[PDB]
Amino acid sequence: RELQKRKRRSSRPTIRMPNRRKKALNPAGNNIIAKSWNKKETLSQNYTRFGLVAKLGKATGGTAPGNKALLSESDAVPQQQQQENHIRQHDLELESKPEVLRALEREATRPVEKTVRHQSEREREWLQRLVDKHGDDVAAMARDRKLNPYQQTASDIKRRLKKAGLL
Amino acid sequence: GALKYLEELSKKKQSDVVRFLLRVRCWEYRQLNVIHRASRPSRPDKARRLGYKAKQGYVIYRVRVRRGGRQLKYQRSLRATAEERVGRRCSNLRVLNSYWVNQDSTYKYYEVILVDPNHKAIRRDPRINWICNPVHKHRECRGLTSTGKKSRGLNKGHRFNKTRAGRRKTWKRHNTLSLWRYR
Amino acid sequence: GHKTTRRVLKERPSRRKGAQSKRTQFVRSLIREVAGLAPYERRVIELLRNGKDKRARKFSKKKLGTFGRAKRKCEELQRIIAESRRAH
Amino acid sequence: HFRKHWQRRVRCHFDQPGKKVTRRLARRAKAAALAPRPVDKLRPIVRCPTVKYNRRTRLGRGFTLEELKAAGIPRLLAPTIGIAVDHRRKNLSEESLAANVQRLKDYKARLILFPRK
Amino acid sequence: IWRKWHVKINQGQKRFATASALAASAVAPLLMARGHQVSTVPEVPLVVDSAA
RNA sequence: UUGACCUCGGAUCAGGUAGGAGGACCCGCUGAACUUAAGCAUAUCAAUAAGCGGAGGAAAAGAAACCAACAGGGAUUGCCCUAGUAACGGCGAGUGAAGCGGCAACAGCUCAAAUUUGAAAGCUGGCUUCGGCCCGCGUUGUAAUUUGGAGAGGAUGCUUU
RNA sequence: AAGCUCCUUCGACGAGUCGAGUAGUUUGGGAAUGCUGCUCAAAAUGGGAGGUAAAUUUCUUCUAAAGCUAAAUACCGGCCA
RNA sequence: GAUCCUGAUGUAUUCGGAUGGAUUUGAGUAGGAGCGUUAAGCCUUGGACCCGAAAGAUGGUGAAC
Repeated sequence: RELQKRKRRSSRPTIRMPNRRKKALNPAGNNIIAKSWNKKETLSQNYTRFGLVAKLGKATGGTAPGNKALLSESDAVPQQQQQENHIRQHDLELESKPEVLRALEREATRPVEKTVRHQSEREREWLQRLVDKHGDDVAAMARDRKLNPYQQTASDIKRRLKKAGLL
Repeated sequence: GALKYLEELSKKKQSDVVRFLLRVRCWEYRQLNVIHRASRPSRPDKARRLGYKAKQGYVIYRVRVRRGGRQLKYQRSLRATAEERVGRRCSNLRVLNSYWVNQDSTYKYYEVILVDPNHKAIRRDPRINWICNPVHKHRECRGLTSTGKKSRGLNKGHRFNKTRAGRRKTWKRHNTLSLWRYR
Repeated sequence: GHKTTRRVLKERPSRRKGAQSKRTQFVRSLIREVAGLAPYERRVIELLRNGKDKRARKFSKKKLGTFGRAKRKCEELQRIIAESRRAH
Repeated sequence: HFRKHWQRRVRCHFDQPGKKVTRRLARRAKAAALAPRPVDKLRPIVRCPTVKYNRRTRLGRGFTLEELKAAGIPRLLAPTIGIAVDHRRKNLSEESLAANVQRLKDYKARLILFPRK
Repeated sequence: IWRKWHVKINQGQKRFATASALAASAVAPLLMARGHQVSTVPEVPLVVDSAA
């Protein structure tokens, strides 16, 4: 209070803070959602116009009309009707409408390149020297201690040869 | 390797070897200063399980605390008093932890593992540099060490109803008259 | 109450958080011989070597606080007596 | 029950609509950050513990590892694609397993997963 | 500040009052008794076409 | 005679750090009395005020040695009801929670107990032509791997940068 | 470098700490509600807490004594509006 | 609901209450009246219609008997 009285009688300027928020309230960029986001529409109306689900939980209040965003057995097995020990780990194998939805499907379904990993020069030289002495007997290459110092299994060396194209 | 054996030995403190070693050390510590720098932990298994590393920036400090009552009992633990006294001597360090090393008829001896937050070996390590943040200034004074966590009753359950989130915050929450707009 | 088909659950790795491990038993036995005995354990062992088991159990219970801890300590010291006689 | 100094501990709520505006703007900020994604994570259906509420069900914390494995969703991919995982919960019966597995395959049927790059 | 500033009204009574006000708005002597200059207004519930 | 190690010191040596302020809110320690019970001492006031120590933009708490008895739930925090209920009490004054249920917000992790042992693979400083060179710390343990609804090692074949 | 699968191979989990006795303090809370001081001082198919008259402590549910962490929460002070 | 006898078919063989009787009760039934809000009055607690002790406690400032 004494400080505020001091600044009122002081000639020192009042330092006005700009209204800089920590988090932006609208999506931005050159992606699909940014060019179709209405800044004067709420989250639910925007996701309704996109054709997407905004909240995956249980409804917590009433919604506006047209919300569309706030979502034999031989062995008695409950799971056998659910079917369509290792699964693919880094992705899923998933098998009229609004334009944003179709654009999202199109950009998610477009073909991509793979950037196939090559082999080092020394690995190719090792696999080459391994072929020059035994040819195709991958069991003999695994047995070889001199040319295969890391005692790798014949299956691994066969896989490396197949990747090198040296069969 | 050897730390498993030392943990099992530390679990027999009245056996002949451990009793002999505790008495000889107590004699030496009694004749040293109250708060003195320890070159290495006397109990390496205990210091290692509490987060001590043989790295530049880690310091042990042995401290003796007069034992007994304050029939008004001091609600502060003797181990908490030890960390506070060491934390004032080493005001540039952060108290990491502490552990019992010895006890006498009139004193209880504790070793306090401290960490230097300004050493570059500590500031670059993502496992310890949380202590470099200024919210960890003097953890021993705010009940934020192990003794502080025990004495504040910070446990889960019905037995710790009034203290598990802070006793005074719970009391202020229960003694607040909430008046809404539409009553 | 309600009827549901109970499942067989996966074995919990937190089960038996003590020790069924042989190495910890080895370390515990070795440390016991190296360290020696506590004075109260030596009094219990000198009562057990004289056949006064009742006094030993009462002394252990008095100095430990529980009848179960007393029983466990008396069995441990009797085992130590047995291996000491076997080595003798 | 005014024995203590309740004057110093009266909490009024004149900032109720302002806090509602703040909460809605926080949800808008979450939407801006996660632009095509929902702002919420998927949560399982669980039964209410006591006998009084045994008849009804509610939303849980996260899906069991057995439920994720049975639905065909790997454990490490699940938190990165909007599914919540709870390692404490157990199924204990073949009827909660089937329900949450059905929920997970229903979620999988309506998901647009984008490649990494 | 912990005076009662706001009043809780039942939503049924508020909807009753809103319907009564809507019904009163369709009566023209009530419009002039309130103080509205409607002497050139052709019909009291003044409906215009949406195309305008 | 000489050189290590260990321990304890000195230096106006080099690089740093702490103290004070503020303290509405927050985390601890310490701690009354008036008053009510138409007297008053248990009780209440109040685990409050005053006093002392320590932080931040929030703090604290926090990923169960939890709740529960269920067809089960599932870190912490806060709002609503639970509920003036249970419980305790010159059973008087009175004091007085919590689980469940609805909601807001949600996020999980790091170590110690292992032998890298076919190679301390780790790090602080000083000198720099800035590219790589020295001293030191450290084996009484610095990296990697692992953290018990786990994990390791081999084998195996796909999938990832 | 990494995830998963399989198994005639392994799987280490915190002690003057739990706990017993006792004196204070605190709580709605003698399974002392929690904490602290003194004396004694543990375990390993272990330990903690609950359920149950049900025939004996059957069963249920978690892992203490090491540590980090945003959000929702508070706000008579600071920069403003 | 519950209480007082008489004490059925039956009963796992130690459980049960059928018939007839009682000076029975109840904040019991015998065709629901409540919930929310507004206005006024009254009661209890908060400074409590306004002003008005001696005190007591906490933390400080000075002296000098």
